[PDB]
Amino acid sequence: MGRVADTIARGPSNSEQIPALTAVETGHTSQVDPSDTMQTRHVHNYHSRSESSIENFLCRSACVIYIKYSSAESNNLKRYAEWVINTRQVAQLRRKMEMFTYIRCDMELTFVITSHQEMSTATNSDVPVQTHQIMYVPPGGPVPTSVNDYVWQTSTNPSIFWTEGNAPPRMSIPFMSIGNAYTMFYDGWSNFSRDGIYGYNSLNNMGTIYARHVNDSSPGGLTSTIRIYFKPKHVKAYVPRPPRLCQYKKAKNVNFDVEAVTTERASLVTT
Amino acid sequence: AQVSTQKTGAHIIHYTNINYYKDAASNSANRQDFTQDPSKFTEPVKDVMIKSLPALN
Amino acid sequence: AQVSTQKTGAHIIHYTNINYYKDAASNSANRQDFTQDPSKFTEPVKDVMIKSLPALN
Amino acid sequence: SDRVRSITLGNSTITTQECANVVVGYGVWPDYLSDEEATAEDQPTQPDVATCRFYTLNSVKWEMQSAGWWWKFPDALSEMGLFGQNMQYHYLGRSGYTIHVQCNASKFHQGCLLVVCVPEAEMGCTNAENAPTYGDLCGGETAKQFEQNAVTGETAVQTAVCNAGMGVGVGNLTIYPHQWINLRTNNSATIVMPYINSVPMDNMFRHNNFTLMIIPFAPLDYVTGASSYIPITVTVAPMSAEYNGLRLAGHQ
Amino acid sequence: SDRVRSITLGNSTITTQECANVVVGYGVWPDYLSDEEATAEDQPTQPDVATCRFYTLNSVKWEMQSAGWWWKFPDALSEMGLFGQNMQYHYLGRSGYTIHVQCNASKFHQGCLLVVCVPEAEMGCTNAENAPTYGDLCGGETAKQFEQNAVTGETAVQTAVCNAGMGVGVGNLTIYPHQWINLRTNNSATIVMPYINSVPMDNMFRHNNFTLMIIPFAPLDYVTGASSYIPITVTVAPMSAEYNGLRLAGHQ
Amino acid sequence: VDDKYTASGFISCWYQTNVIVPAEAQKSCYIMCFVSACNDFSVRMLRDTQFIKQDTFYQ
Amino acid sequence: NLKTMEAYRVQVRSTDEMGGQIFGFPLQPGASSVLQRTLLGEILNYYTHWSGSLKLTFV
Amino acid sequence: GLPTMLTPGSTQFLTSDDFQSPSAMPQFDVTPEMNIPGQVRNLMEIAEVDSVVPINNLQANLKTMEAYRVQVRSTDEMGGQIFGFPLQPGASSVLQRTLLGEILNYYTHWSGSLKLTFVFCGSAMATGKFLLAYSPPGAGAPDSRKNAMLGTHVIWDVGLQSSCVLCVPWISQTHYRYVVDDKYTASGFISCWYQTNVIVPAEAQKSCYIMCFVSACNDFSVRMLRDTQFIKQDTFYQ
Amino acid sequence: FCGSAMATGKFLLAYSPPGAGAPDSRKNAMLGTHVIWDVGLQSSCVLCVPWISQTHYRYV
Ligand SMILES: CCCOc1ccc2cc(S(=O)(=O)Nc3ccc(C(=O)O)cc3)ccc2c1
Ligand SMILES: CCCOc1ccc2cc(S(=O)(=O)Nc3ccc(C(=O)O)cc3)ccc2c1
Repeated sequence: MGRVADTIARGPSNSEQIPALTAVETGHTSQVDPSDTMQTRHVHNYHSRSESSIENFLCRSACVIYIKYSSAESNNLKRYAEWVINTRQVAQLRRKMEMFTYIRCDMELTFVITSHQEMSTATNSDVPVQTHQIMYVPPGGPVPTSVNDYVWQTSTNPSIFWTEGNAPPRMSIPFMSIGNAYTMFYDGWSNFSRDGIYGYNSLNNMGTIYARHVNDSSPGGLTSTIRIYFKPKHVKAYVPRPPRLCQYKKAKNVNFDVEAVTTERASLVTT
Repeated sequence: AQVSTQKTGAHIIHYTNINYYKDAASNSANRQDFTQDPSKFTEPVKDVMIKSLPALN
Repeated sequence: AQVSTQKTGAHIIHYTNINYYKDAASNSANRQDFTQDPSKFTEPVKDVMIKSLPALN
Repeated sequence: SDRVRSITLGNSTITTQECANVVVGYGVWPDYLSDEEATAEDQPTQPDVATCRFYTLNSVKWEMQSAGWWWKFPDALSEMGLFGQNMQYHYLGRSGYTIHVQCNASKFHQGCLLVVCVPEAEMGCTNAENAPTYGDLCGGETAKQFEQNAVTGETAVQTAVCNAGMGVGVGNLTIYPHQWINLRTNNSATIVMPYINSVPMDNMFRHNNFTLMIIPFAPLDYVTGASSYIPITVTVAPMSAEYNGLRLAGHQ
Repeated sequence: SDRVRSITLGNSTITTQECANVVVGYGVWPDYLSDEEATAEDQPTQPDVATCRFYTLNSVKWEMQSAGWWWKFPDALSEMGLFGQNMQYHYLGRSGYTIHVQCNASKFHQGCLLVVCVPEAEMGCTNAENAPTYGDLCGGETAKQFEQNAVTGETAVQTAVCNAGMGVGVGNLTIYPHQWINLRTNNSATIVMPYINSVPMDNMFRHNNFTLMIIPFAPLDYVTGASSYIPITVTVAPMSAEYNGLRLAGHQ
Repeated sequence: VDDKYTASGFISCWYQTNVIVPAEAQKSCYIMCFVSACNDFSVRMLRDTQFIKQDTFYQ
Repeated sequence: NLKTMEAYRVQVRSTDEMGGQIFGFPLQPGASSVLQRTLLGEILNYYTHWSGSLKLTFV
Repeated sequence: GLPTMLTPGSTQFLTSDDFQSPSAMPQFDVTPEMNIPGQVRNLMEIAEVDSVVPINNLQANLKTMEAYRVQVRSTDEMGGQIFGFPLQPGASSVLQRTLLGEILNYYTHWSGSLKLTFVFCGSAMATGKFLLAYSPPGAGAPDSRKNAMLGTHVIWDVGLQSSCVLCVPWISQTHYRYVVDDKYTASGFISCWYQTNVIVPAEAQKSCYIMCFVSACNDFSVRMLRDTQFIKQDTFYQ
Repeated sequence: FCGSAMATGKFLLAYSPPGAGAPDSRKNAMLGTHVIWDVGLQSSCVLCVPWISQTHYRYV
């Protein structure tokens, strides 16, 4: 279990014991309980730290991107969409993972794929139920340049085929870093010269997702938008860091704008 | 089959899981591991500091 | 697996339940608990009142 | 007493007569890489005492308006002795450290410093389109300085203690191995950093395992007629240094 | 070390880092009244932690020409918390005390105080035909002050340290439980007074079990350019407080 | 969240004596405060933090 | 004091009187301006509930 | 029926799944197996076999047999560098269309040591000595024979044994490297220098050839299947 | 150290074996054998200088 400490009954004291006094010049932080600073009763305490595990904290699906593509190519979305895999284009999921320096985990990817009708000068629409492909292309694979090209044959590339009006499709991904954990922060460079990309984006090379309609275009236009959700599973995290204080600027840098530590108060004494 | 206690209160209470896949990445997340060791952040000192004694003698 | 009697008459008659979740809040409601104790509302008196005797002697 | 300590490494030794214990970061003491965690198949050279031994860095002047200093490692020891020579000739290295900070004062002086070793202390930039350049991340044996207020530039590091140069609360750099030097208590801090990375060994010029930051949280103050020059000296010894991937000198 | 101590009573705790032991007056530690020494036949209420707990009194300024201060008990705690409330509603009470005096200074200051708890410290009067009045015996949480030289009045207390306000040698207040606070040694005194009376319990407004007197025997002195305000704080906790004879509030 | 039913009390600091110091040492000093949980402390019910936000995807 | 190092330190001095209150704030370690951007307070703002004792160290 | 609930991915067709499906020829009797020589069970049984390496893959030599051979001669000086190429067995022009390199371009990761065999194809009256060098990265390619011998090396002596192996060890920060060229996953440099000279009689040719072969060692593995970039089409073949 | 008890300092006491001359910086002095002396209650610090010699003896 994850059950917390009980309070221990304590009486009056008058001794040379000094639990309250300490030096904080040591890296050590005090271990004092209420049973050291006042009377206290015995409390049998059944509260658990069950949901404050890192495998419950990080284990809820979070949207990491959405990308759009259009049958008509109505508003410059092409007939397929692409996304270079990263976790840093969204504030919320990024912040949770950046409370740790190294994380090894498996992922679970869920896709929520929706479509909508577009304005057109077309008359009479009775468009069949759309099918969509989501193709994962590992680093150094051939890439789509059109919706019709040979790369969508998926002979070794992992791929999902899914039809609208069905449960969101999902696939597990295993741990797959070159290292023995994913690196959230890298204080190095990509060159021995100490030039080029600086930061964690040096070590980012996680392939690219491509997504298209599998159906041929119909006389109107449909735009489909695919939202990608990652959930960490089976997590071990190492080296705790402060939570972010500043809002992010960029998905490849930590650059930040100088921001206040805390919010205002009127004075030292407030009620 | 693996039979394991559920999360339950306070002052039946088991569930059954069978894995259906050949990979352990396919498995449901481990949510019932509650091991801790706060002492490597909270007390990371070479000499053991006893609470009742002076920090610095 | 838990095997428990069904609700049946008056003058087969079991079902099987397996829990599929790690929480006990996920479980189906307990509908077969028929314990009662009406005496804490119906007879909430310090001295036991015997029916055949006077209430107030 | 608990205030007196010596640390002997190689042919160097340091003495303290005021210290507030030794912090062993994450409770893990430096050691050589094991055979079950290795991946470089050539024999590792272990120069032992010749590389593991205190190296005193350039001192910094603590002033009343100082906002702090930082040195990145291993790039503050890149020209130091045979530790820096074995960096030149090897693709990989791997070392823990004991970092010892010295800053004595009189009993009529006051001030408080945070001494903290931050793993993977990737830093922001003044301009949000650009990466900070090497000259602004690192000074070598010389420290780079934090500033009290926000700075501007193009490739300059965003320095401003409040953000700690990393966009985080500066008061929260206490989950990292740390000690304080408070002038009314102790005159030295000691942190022992293990090797911490997600790869078992890594190149020593292309990567900085951690950064030592020294940040005043209570300004230096003294009455005029007392000593007005107070240095902070950082003397740091490698521990269990080993290297693989021997080739010609350089790093380009 | 023998200089560091904590005393925890109720939800209060005091810390010292310079102290000269603890005096337990007459070698008897506070306790509840026994069944063989009782005479009040009703059940005693014992409020425990709610009344037994440190209560800090109003501080007094130590000056170079100060001649001392006194507070009478239980009438300095008559408005203090639930200790003072249980005095209101009960005919009888009975309590021991731990009295803790605080007075820190620098090592460039000098002075010496006698801290003494005097049982039954009945006091004289300026006019020899009259009794001193309550306003001159007691200030409550505020101290009444001794004077260097003789005073005049009609119902005024005769104050003059030499007589100690009682017509006795002031140097002989050392057979009473006492400690000294000498600024070059300790910054605190602690006395633990048992309940001392010739009746097992007594009314808490009509009678004062003891008086704490603090008397400079070596004047405060320091060189100008040092701190010139030095308080003396008296923080005193009841111990084993119990009360009998519950009735309506008041005392007339 | 701040809720009037779940009100948690007040913290304060007062002078008990005074800061007393020699002539040649400064009359003003500083005090810092630290905070941490004890060993009886727990939390429940995960939710998004209100301290991080964005108006468009980072690039 | 928000963007400076003044935020983390409260001056205390040699007073010519007793000296009053130095600071005070409502306890509430996840909703107070004082406590909510500390390590304790930012781990609290991923949760809706909390319990247990906490310890304020002063130096 | 039995209470059931559908979960995400209930109707998906994942192309890397393995599930059971009804046969469309129930009770079909398959042909008996027989032993056919040369059964493959792994692609590391193909990668551990030598394959001639085109180390002389200049523009004129691509469609000729010049690609697979580098001339070496009797020099009037010491003789400089003979060749050198960045090691990276899946992204280098030299190594990526060999057996090792084309089994690598179906994968995104690789690890382990590989072995470059060299063979002297001169006369039996011709003899030489060569410095075969590997330099781990972070200091660039060696630009002198002095800098090449600070790295890993084998000094080859030409004799009755016609070939010499420079085994190039794994030596990497990470446990794996990317098949693609990536600056973080940089893999070092290979070079060859004259250690002595090719010395030969008057009546035997002054020029000779050298070939190079490459294969995986027994510590070598690959991970993460992907489409190869080396085959493509614009319309279905007919 | 024969200062005051309110005076405090730190000093680098160094020995350099020969064949590279005397150290002309504090940087070069700490590449040799050294003891960092911390002035405290203990008023003295020993730099023990080890034998380190090619020969078993040296000339006076
Ligand atoms: C409209 C007239 C016809 O236009 C085209 C245009 C481009 C073509 C490209 C090819 S291919 O690349 O050789 N093979 C493919 C195989 C499978 C997929 C798939 O979608 O799964 C895609 C391509 C084959 C036919 C093609 C017809
Ligand atoms: C129409 C032109 C485009 O308009 C907008 C308007 C507002 C936007 C806000 C954001 S965000 O808040 O940074 N991230 C989100 C992530 C996931 C979801 C989701 O829906 O799951 C929502 C928002 C990103 C793109 C946005 C494009």
